[PDB]
Amino acid sequence: PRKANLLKSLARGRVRTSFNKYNLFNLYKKGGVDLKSKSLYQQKWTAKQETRAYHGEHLTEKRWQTVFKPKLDSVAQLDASLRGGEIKETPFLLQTFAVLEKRLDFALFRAMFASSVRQARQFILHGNVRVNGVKIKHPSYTLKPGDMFSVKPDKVLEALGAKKPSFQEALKIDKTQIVLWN
Amino acid sequence: GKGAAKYGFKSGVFPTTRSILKSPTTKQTDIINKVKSPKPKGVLGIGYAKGVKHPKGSHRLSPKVNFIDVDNLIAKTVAEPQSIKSSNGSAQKVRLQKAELRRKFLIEAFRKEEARLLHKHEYLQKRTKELEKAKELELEKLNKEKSSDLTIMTLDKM
Amino acid sequence: FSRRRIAYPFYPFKKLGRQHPKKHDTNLKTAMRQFLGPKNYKGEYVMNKYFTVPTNHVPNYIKPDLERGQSLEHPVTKKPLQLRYDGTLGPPPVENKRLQNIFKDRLLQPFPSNPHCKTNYVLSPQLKQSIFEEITVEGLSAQQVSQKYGLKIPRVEAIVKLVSVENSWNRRNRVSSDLKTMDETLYRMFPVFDSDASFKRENLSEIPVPQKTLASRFLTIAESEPFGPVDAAHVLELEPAVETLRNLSTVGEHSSGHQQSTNKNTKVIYGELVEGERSQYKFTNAKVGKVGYRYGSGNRDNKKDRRIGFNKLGQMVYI
Amino acid sequence: STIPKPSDQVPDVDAFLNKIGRNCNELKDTFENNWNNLFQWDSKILKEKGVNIQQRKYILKQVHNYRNNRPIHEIKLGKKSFFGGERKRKAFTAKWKAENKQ
Amino acid sequence: RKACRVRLTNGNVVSAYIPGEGHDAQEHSIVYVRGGRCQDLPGVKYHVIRGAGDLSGVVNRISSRSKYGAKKPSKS
Amino acid sequence: TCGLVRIRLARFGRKNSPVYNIVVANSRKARDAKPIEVLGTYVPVPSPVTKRELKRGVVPIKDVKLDFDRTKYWIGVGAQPSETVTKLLRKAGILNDAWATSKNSNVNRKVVFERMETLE
RNA sequence: UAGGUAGUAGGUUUAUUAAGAGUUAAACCUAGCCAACGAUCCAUAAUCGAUAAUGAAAGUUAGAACGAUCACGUUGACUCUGAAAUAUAGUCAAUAUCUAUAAGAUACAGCAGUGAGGAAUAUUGGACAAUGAUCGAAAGAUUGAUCCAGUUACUUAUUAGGAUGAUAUAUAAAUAUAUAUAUAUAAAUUGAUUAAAAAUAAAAUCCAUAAAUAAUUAAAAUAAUGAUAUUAAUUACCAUAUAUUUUUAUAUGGAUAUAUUUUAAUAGUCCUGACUAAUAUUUGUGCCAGCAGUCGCGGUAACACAAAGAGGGCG
Ligand SMILES: [Mg+2]
Ligand SMILES: [Mg+2]
Ligand SMILES: [Mg+2]
Ligand SMILES: [Mg+2]
Ligand SMILES: [Mg+2]
Ligand SMILES: [Mg+2]
Ligand SMILES: [Mg+2]
Ligand SMILES: [Mg+2]
Ligand SMILES: [Mg+2]
Ligand SMILES: [Mg+2]
Ligand SMILES: [Mg+2]
Ligand SMILES: [Mg+2]
Ligand SMILES: [Mg+2]
Ligand SMILES: [Mg+2]
Ligand SMILES: [Mg+2]
Ligand SMILES: [Mg+2]
Ligand SMILES: [Mg+2]
Ligand SMILES: [Mg+2]
Ligand SMILES: [Mg+2]
Ligand SMILES: [Mg+2]
Ligand SMILES: [Mg+2]
Ligand SMILES: [Mg+2]
Ligand SMILES: [Mg+2]
Ligand SMILES: [Mg+2]
Ligand SMILES: [Mg+2]
Ligand SMILES: [Mg+2]
Ligand SMILES: [Mg+2]
Ligand SMILES: [Mg+2]
Ligand SMILES: [Mg+2]
Ligand SMILES: [Mg+2]
Repeated sequence: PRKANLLKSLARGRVRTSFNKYNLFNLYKKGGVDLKSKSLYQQKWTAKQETRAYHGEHLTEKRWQTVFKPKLDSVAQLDASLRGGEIKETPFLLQTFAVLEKRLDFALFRAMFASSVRQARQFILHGNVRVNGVKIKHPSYTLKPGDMFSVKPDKVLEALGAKKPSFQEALKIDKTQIVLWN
Repeated sequence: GKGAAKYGFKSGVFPTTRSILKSPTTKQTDIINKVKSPKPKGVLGIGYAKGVKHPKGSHRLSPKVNFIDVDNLIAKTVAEPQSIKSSNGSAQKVRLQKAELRRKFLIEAFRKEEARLLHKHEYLQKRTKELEKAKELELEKLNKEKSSDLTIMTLDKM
Repeated sequence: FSRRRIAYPFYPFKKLGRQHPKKHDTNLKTAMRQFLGPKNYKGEYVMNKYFTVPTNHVPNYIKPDLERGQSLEHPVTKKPLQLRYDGTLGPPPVENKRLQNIFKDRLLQPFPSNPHCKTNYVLSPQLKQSIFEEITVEGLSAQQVSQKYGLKIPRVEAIVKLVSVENSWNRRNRVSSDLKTMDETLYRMFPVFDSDASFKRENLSEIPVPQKTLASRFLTIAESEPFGPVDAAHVLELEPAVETLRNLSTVGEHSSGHQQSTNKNTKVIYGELVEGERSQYKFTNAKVGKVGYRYGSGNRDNKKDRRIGFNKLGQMVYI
Repeated sequence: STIPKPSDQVPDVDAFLNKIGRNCNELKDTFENNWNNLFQWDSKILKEKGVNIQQRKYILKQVHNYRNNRPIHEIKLGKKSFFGGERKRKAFTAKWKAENKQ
Repeated sequence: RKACRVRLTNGNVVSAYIPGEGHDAQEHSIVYVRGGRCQDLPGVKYHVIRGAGDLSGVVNRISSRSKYGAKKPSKS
Repeated sequence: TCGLVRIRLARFGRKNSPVYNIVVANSRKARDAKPIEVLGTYVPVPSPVTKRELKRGVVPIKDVKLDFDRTKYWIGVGAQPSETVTKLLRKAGILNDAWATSKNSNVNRKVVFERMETLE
């Protein structure tokens, strides 16, 4: 697993899979990937940078190249003409990184049981998750349709909850509150 | 890996399975008649014709297929203990029981194998009949004259 | 022609100027501060609109282009605010007519650059309870419930299982006040599913796209032959898509017309056990030429594609 | 579990230990002359008491034999030969013939 | 350019090139020869591996150390 | 065991995790060499069981894939199984007590429940 | 390497092995066969896969590892025994060593090791506990087969923390719910004076942990016997229990003038002129020192040579 080094950097401006404030500002100030005045190789490299920074930043590219599946999946609607109106184009290529959402960590992140995929992996490793009633400690566990997975309420609360201040910090805020009330 | 596709994308090799019955059984009168059927003697001839001398010291005609009988095979291989004995001894008891079980398994195996071969030939014939009927049905179905053919130009007298 | 370029905001913002030498600030940091607004003693940014969470079932997603880098509004009156030369907040001189009216699709779209991604609709507890009762107490088939509410059969069966778990937690009082607060918050944070609303209803005619169909084939026939889906399916040696979808409807675990009797053809012999034994052999019929670990099988243990599995206890194993 | 009673050939732990053979005498202190310990201790306890691998396996095998009434005695360990194993016998026999029998 | 005429263990004599800032190769020195030609020199077809045999690594080399047989300064 | 045709086990798998293969092989050949026929698999490691289901009464299970008919034929034509194969086959029911030995006498030990066949 | 082959190409006989043919041995007759779609010769080489690498594929490559098939166990020939040896047996020769100086013994390509040749390739471990083999009526005995462990990042695969985080101090008492808390005084590393950053990066706070501990006494194996062996989880006390895939709630028992005890992860290596991802700028050198896969850099003036700051890959 890649060590977390400069994930929330403002200069590089890469959107990560986290609820962090700095990631929020990166997502805010980014105005899309600029493919103007770039050759094909440069366009591909920029796209790879961005898409990998978001999807599966913690997988060595050697492993991601094996996990990558060249076959994309799609579903066809049989009542397209019957319903009527205009028909939209299927975004096939958005399924490029669809092989990663069957993992347990990404499952937790999507279910909003953790603030980030990294925290989901830590939860799994420390052993606060179960799949079909089995304590799974391996983030790379791949789910199947119909499976069920659960997380400890305390860990989910910590992920989707504010930080618990230290005693001295809380005293400082309470002193300020006292002054305001008076 | 590249070659595993020809065999079902399964890696490795099993030992070649060997037949319980090494020779065609006598009850397969189908294949008996097939072998006794007249032998071609022409462009696709299988043997010598009239008026040609086979090489000195050679058998002109091919050997005879050794058709075997399941009952005869069982009789020659496994024989009942025609002489009954007083099995008072422990080793005698054990060995008699073992022989009983082995004989039962062997005879069951031969009988079931013969039944399987007979069923196989019958099922193959039935499948062939079904496929012939399907062929005729499809051919006549395509032969049925559809009105939509009139929109194709035809130089029939031509 | 490419070069490294810091990811400066596209929208205008007050950049640095002459800074006291011992400040060592960056334009990125000043943009961060302008976006977040002042930090209060509580460690909170009340000015930023995205700081809190909505409670009106309307997702609150970023609208950079629509807002043009103006994330600061008044916490209580929800009026826009903007930075002034003197450095304090103040309503913009001219109102922004883009923000006054947003389309529903953009309201649900989370990321500006991606129009395809859209948030999903949260089912009301009333609807979950109704579906539970209709599937268990009333015995209505999963296909019937899916047709009634517009939901997909996997989703309805999933909600049945989930509500079973919820009921167990209720019997054992496991649910707590904090979990209830999360429930309410994230229920108010998302829109509700309305079965009466067709545009809300999901589609129930989606089938997987097979490889044989993915390829394009072209047939030349005279200008009067009728040609329909049945003929196309016959040419592709596939069953009609209607047959494919009907099978999907019946495939459901608890859906109607389920059959898995094939295994019933094989023989199993559970061997006997005596006092003191620790296990019990379960023999099973097998077929020569199709059983046993193969000889010469590829050893992938030292290659990049070595197989990995997990046993019933969840333990990692090499399969 | 079940503790068989002693016999005249094996009145006690010393008798059993002497009779089993294979230089098991030094285990006197380890077993302390406790028949119940002899028939209640397994390889785990024997290992923590410090007996050798061969010693513990042999002792347990003969204990099982006695518990099942099978004969107790010392059985052959197995030697190579006076003239040495097969792979050296030819050379050793030549040397022995030459040096002793000339 | 600094180069050397070296006899390999196989018996063939070749001309190799010594890279880096300064070298300590002398007559009858045991060195290791690898492939690679000095483009500007016609005839030379090999390099000598700095940091191997009796040929020491480049002195005070802090960039691309591995390519020149330099050990990391701990400074700790 | 004696005889030049024997029914035995050949090991497969990985270190510290074996899985045997019940085969008919010449006594002359190597343990893991290609046999006359491969009859089945056998996983010595029992299926794991949870504490709650132990107190329920569930017992661990050992999978032994096998082809009864060809095992019958091979033990009928004279193949001699190795002791472990004999224990497996007898316990299944292919063999009977005539293959038992005085060293292993479980007839006198109480039985929990007898063997049974199922069309799973 | 352009002509080769004289048992050579047929026919014949009678020996010969269970059996065939110039396959050996005889006779014995005919001239005949192989050849520029490459004979005969000469070099090189152990073949192959449902094995490994690669490619879209036909293919090309390897033949280490997993399995099949040959040929050997210092080199050459020959003979017993047998249904099958030119046997890792004998017999006599070649070498190259030993000690019994003799119809002498031995050739590690079995295991572990030692020299040497190499750029380069391990332990003179443990056990027969498991699966097999050999002897035995059994009891059992022997197995460097085999199963384990030891060296080696040679190759894979796992984990090797993650939420929050841009600074400190000082302001009128002289509960029915406030909230945009304001003023201030100081401090502020390396660059730099603005799209020029290093940088949420550090420290700090909050939670976690396979961290001496603390019972499993699982499984490999049962009638028994475990080398591996200090072998997997839940707890800071264990278990029947009201809870049947469910940290689990009942101060149940000894010790306590509610917790006193937790402990914890710190990356290297290439490159930034173009092919080829890397604009934040400086120092030194000055066709020299030196880079370089290709085009090509270096003459005081280097985006390429050695640095520093930033930066891009792989890990
Ligand atoms: Mg570039
Ligand atoms: Mg050149
Ligand atoms: Mg280096
Ligand atoms: Mg025997
Ligand atoms: Mg093991
Ligand atoms: Mg010849
Ligand atoms: Mg002849
Ligand atoms: Mg002659
Ligand atoms: Mg030639
Ligand atoms: Mg050779
Ligand atoms: Mg090949
Ligand atoms: Mg090989
Ligand atoms: Mg080859
Ligand atoms: Mg090898
Ligand atoms: Mg030989
Ligand atoms: Mg040698
Ligand atoms: Mg030889
Ligand atoms: Mg010899
Ligand atoms: Mg060796
Ligand atoms: Mg050397
Ligand atoms: Mg190596
Ligand atoms: Mg040994
Ligand atoms: Mg790795
Ligand atoms: Mg400065
Ligand atoms: Mg034990
Ligand atoms: Mg360089
Ligand atoms: Mg040029
Ligand atoms: Mg360069
Ligand atoms: Mg440089
Ligand atoms: Mg640097």
